[PDB]
Amino acid sequence: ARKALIEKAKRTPKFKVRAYTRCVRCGRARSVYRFFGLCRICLRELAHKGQLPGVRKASW
Amino acid sequence: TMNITSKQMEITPAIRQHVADRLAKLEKWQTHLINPHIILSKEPQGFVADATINTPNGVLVASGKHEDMYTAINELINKLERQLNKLQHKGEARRAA
Amino acid sequence: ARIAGVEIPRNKRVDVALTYIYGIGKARAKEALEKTGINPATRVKDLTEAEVVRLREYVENTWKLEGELRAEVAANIKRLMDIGCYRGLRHRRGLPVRGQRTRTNARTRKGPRKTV
Amino acid sequence: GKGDRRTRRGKIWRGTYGKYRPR
Amino acid sequence: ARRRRAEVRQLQPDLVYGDVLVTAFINKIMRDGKKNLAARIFYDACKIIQEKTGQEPLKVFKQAVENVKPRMEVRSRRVGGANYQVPMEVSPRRQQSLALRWLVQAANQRPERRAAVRIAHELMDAAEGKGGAVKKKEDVERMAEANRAYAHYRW
Amino acid sequence: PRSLKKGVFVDDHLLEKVLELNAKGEKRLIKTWSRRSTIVPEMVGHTIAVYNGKQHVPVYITENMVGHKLGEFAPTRTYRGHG
Amino acid sequence: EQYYGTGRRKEAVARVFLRPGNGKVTVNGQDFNEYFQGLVRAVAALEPLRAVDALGHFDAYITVRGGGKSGQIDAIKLGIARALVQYNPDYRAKLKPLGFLTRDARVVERKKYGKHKARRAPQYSKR
Amino acid sequence: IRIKLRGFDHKTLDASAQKIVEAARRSGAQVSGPIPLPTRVRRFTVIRGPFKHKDSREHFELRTHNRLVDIINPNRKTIEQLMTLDLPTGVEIEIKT
RNA sequence: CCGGGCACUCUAACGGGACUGCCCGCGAAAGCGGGAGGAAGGAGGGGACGACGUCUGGUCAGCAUGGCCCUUACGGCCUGGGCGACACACGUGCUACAAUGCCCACUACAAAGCGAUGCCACCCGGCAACGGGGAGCUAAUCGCAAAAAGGUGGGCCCAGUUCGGAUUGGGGUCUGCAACCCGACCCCAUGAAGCCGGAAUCGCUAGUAAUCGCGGAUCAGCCAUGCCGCGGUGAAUACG
Ligand SMILES: [Mg+2]
Ligand SMILES: [Mg+2]
Ligand SMILES: [Mg+2]
Ligand SMILES: [Mg+2]
Ligand SMILES: [Mg+2]
Ligand SMILES: [Mg+2]
Ligand SMILES: [Mg+2]
Ligand SMILES: [Mg+2]
Ligand SMILES: [Mg+2]
Ligand SMILES: [Mg+2]
Ligand SMILES: [Mg+2]
Ligand SMILES: [Mg+2]
Ligand SMILES: [Mg+2]
Ligand SMILES: [Mg+2]
Ligand SMILES: [Mg+2]
Ligand SMILES: [Mg+2]
Ligand SMILES: [Mg+2]
Ligand SMILES: [Mg+2]
Ligand SMILES: [Mg+2]
Ligand SMILES: [Mg+2]
Ligand SMILES: [Mg+2]
Ligand SMILES: [Mg+2]
Ligand SMILES: [Mg+2]
Ligand SMILES: [Mg+2]
Ligand SMILES: [Mg+2]
Ligand SMILES: [Mg+2]
Ligand SMILES: [Mg+2]
Ligand SMILES: [Mg+2]
Ligand SMILES: [Mg+2]
Ligand SMILES: [Mg+2]
Ligand SMILES: [Mg+2]
Ligand SMILES: [Mg+2]
Ligand SMILES: [Mg+2]
Ligand SMILES: [Mg+2]
Ligand SMILES: [Mg+2]
Ligand SMILES: [Mg+2]
Ligand SMILES: [Mg+2]
Ligand SMILES: [Mg+2]
Ligand SMILES: [Mg+2]
Ligand SMILES: [Mg+2]
Ligand SMILES: [Mg+2]
Ligand SMILES: [Zn+2]
Repeated sequence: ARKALIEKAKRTPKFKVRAYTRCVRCGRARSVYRFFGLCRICLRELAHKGQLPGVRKASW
Repeated sequence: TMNITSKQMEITPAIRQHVADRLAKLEKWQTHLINPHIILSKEPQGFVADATINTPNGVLVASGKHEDMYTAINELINKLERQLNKLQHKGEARRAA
Repeated sequence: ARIAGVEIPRNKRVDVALTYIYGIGKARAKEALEKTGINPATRVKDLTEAEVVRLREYVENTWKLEGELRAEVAANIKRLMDIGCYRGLRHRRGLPVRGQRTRTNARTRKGPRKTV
Repeated sequence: GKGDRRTRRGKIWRGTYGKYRPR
Repeated sequence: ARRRRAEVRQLQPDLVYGDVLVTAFINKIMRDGKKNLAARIFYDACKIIQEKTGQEPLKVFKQAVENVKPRMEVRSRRVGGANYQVPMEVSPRRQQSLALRWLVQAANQRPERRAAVRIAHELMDAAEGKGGAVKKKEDVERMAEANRAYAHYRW
Repeated sequence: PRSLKKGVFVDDHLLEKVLELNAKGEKRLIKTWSRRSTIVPEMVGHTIAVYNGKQHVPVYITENMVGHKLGEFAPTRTYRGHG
Repeated sequence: EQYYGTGRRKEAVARVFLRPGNGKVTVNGQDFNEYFQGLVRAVAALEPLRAVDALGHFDAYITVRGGGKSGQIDAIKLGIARALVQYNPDYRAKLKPLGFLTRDARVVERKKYGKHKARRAPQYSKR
Repeated sequence: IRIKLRGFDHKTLDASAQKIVEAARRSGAQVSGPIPLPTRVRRFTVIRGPFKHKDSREHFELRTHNRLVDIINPNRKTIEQLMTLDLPTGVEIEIKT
């Protein structure tokens, strides 16, 4: 049960609470950042390829 | 006390008692068996019986495998005995000046 | 059995002493001494007898205490245990009541560990 | 100490306010 | 450690007597980095030994320090199949460390209620020949004399 | 507990079948999944079946169980002890 | 006329202004002894001029920002040691050997993932 | 007469703040130099691994750099060659008064 | 605060700076020890960075994908329950057992972040959580904001206590369609165990450990005492 779950998260819900975020890239339900709309795994995948504008590896 | 984990596998309370009775061979050496932990598992060729035990003189870690689950259990105790008897007597070697 | 049925300690201040009563905490200690105009820092050994029954009177007439309070708390636990609601079940078994996990801890409600 | 709600230090620990830690 | 002998940190002298040894004692009093508290306890004690003994606190402090310094100690070394408590001399660095350590520890064993009081009285008794601090220095010395026979095992 | 500014919550679909029974000479047995609904006084005297996830439990409402929820009286976990 | 140094320590930055005078010292709109009232470490903030005898010879205008009291205090020590050298170049010797001229680089080490603090490691059962 | 510039890369941001300062400077008259506002840092810390391994992370940042310029003596002669402003893609300009 | 200014602090982009370069000495050499200068000295402190490979290590449940298996069901929607159970057992943590402490009142000193059905000044109601008004801020401007330890003053007087704050009764707040199972917070009352912990065992070499608070992601709310960060105060010791 994932594809139906990916579609049911898009569908506006019968109540405002039932809304939750998924990963727009892989459908992952957990650890979804709202800034990117991505999960932690896709966040690191796109950032490593340079396809996140501005996002760079941070060291200090 | 002694803990038993059946990873990705179901066992009975009888099986768990056999394990406790088999680990009881280690009581021979009259040393504290501190939080002993057995892990029974199932691999494509047979069963694996893991164990981690701490004693006042060191730790015991050993893994036993065999098609028959009880044999893998027994092979584990054999490997654990040889380690315990090494922990209990290795210090006696360097005794003479 | 001075006030109120509890022989509160002398040697100690009045606000501190009145806490040694079922139903009176730090909060209600401030309320009793203001409403009767008693220095809250006076030792019980130093209360003028006029002050005592002045303090005694207000305390016993205002709030439920000791036995009446305890009978009431019990009566509420009793009615919960009679009407068969979920909280009542938790009091029936001696298990915790406010949703806490019971897989570990809960030693206050369960008591010291029973071996197996 | 920090685990006591009815004190200042307890309300600091929880990040809350009230009669024992006003704002 | 394995590679080199470590370097002994230099302490800053203390802004009330200029002594580095006074500083080291403050640090040993310190708990949870509360140095302001730690300094106040020593100076408060410094006044108390003034009130009860009319002479220089600093003098009282350094005399009690010398009294608790262990000159010899036992240090275990297993030989064959027995642990032999070998008698070794204490380096001046280690003497100082053990004295200040035992001074505080024996002080906080006292029954007196305020830390500044416990620190004061222990230093007064240790300036003389009394106190559980001096007892420790003497016990350690006694046990090293007890085992003078194993003094050839030294390293 | 629920804010007093808000109302005493009943799922409205349970409240309705209460009054139609009241206004006609009740009672029929009420089956419901409204564990969240409060036991308002109009319910006093009825017997209502509460779903606990498995069974609808017949719960006879009395006078002293009013400021409560229906779930409190159809507990969900079967437990009889250990050993 | 007026003399200035820049003093920094941990997260504190102190700007100090040395004008000649009887000795009065003010830190951020307060007297010295009032700002550090009840702090034993304060007197160390005036040590550079006690080393070049300018103890009562100067008044002190001092601002302070960031960090905490003791960091601010050590910042002062560098600041007024900075000012005395521009006040007189030969003040370096008999002030530099007292270390008062160097800037203390020791600062908070960053928290790292996997640890509880900079280095404090989580507890585990190797057994 | 205010212009503020925001960008994710500071190399393009500074170049795009020079080609504005330079622009209306000679174009008459006064230009208050490019002032670097403090940078807003937006941090991202994730577990390197797709499954467990909780104690291994990788840090990412997304820095939103900021610049301010005051074209002090406006003169609508300047308010023209600024309409055709060849600024790179990474930066965003705001114009207020 | 205005006039005025960019000195200073700062903010943030670009540079310079440290190389055993200089000196003394050992050395064939590479280097080593000591010295000066210097903000910094011998990788200056920390970060990012992890070789050929190992563990038939981990993940078909993030994703991808070979092959096998299901096809009014091993697919899909809902409501309710469960994932929170509790004779027990282990791992990680929080708060403690008190006077270097606890409480109350007054008074200081940060950093990094976040913030337009967001952050909320200030006023009013409520003991309070909070509620009603309402300004400001597309935010170096307005706001979260008070930092806490500390400092000052006062109380407590060694007691299971003015230590500790578990457990439970009662009364409220708020989010949310909905807080029974199963939310956080406030208020009254209750006030447990615990008097420093057996065998055993963990961390840490300097701005470290210890201790003190602050922020963020996730997020309606929150079971965070978690995690990733931030600064305050600030040790002990290393013979080997
Ligand atoms: Mg299904
Ligand atoms: Mg799929
Ligand atoms: Mg949600
Ligand atoms: Mg989500
Ligand atoms: Mg088991
Ligand atoms: Mg055998
Ligand atoms: Mg009481
Ligand atoms: Mg709960
Ligand atoms: Mg604490
Ligand atoms: Mg308390
Ligand atoms: Mg000690
Ligand atoms: Mg001792
Ligand atoms: Mg800085
Ligand atoms: Mg002073
Ligand atoms: Mg820190
Ligand atoms: Mg681990
Ligand atoms: Mg962890
Ligand atoms: Mg300039
Ligand atoms: Mg060298
Ligand atoms: Mg490299
Ligand atoms: Mg897959
Ligand atoms: Mg597959
Ligand atoms: Mg095929
Ligand atoms: Mg559903
Ligand atoms: Mg559920
Ligand atoms: Mg779970
Ligand atoms: Mg539960
Ligand atoms: Mg068991
Ligand atoms: Mg925890
Ligand atoms: Mg702790
Ligand atoms: Mg006691
Ligand atoms: Mg008690
Ligand atoms: Mg007891
Ligand atoms: Mg108490
Ligand atoms: Mg309640
Ligand atoms: Mg709930
Ligand atoms: Mg302690
Ligand atoms: Mg031991
Ligand atoms: Mg190291
Ligand atoms: Mg926090
Ligand atoms: Mg939230
Ligand atoms: Zn994803």
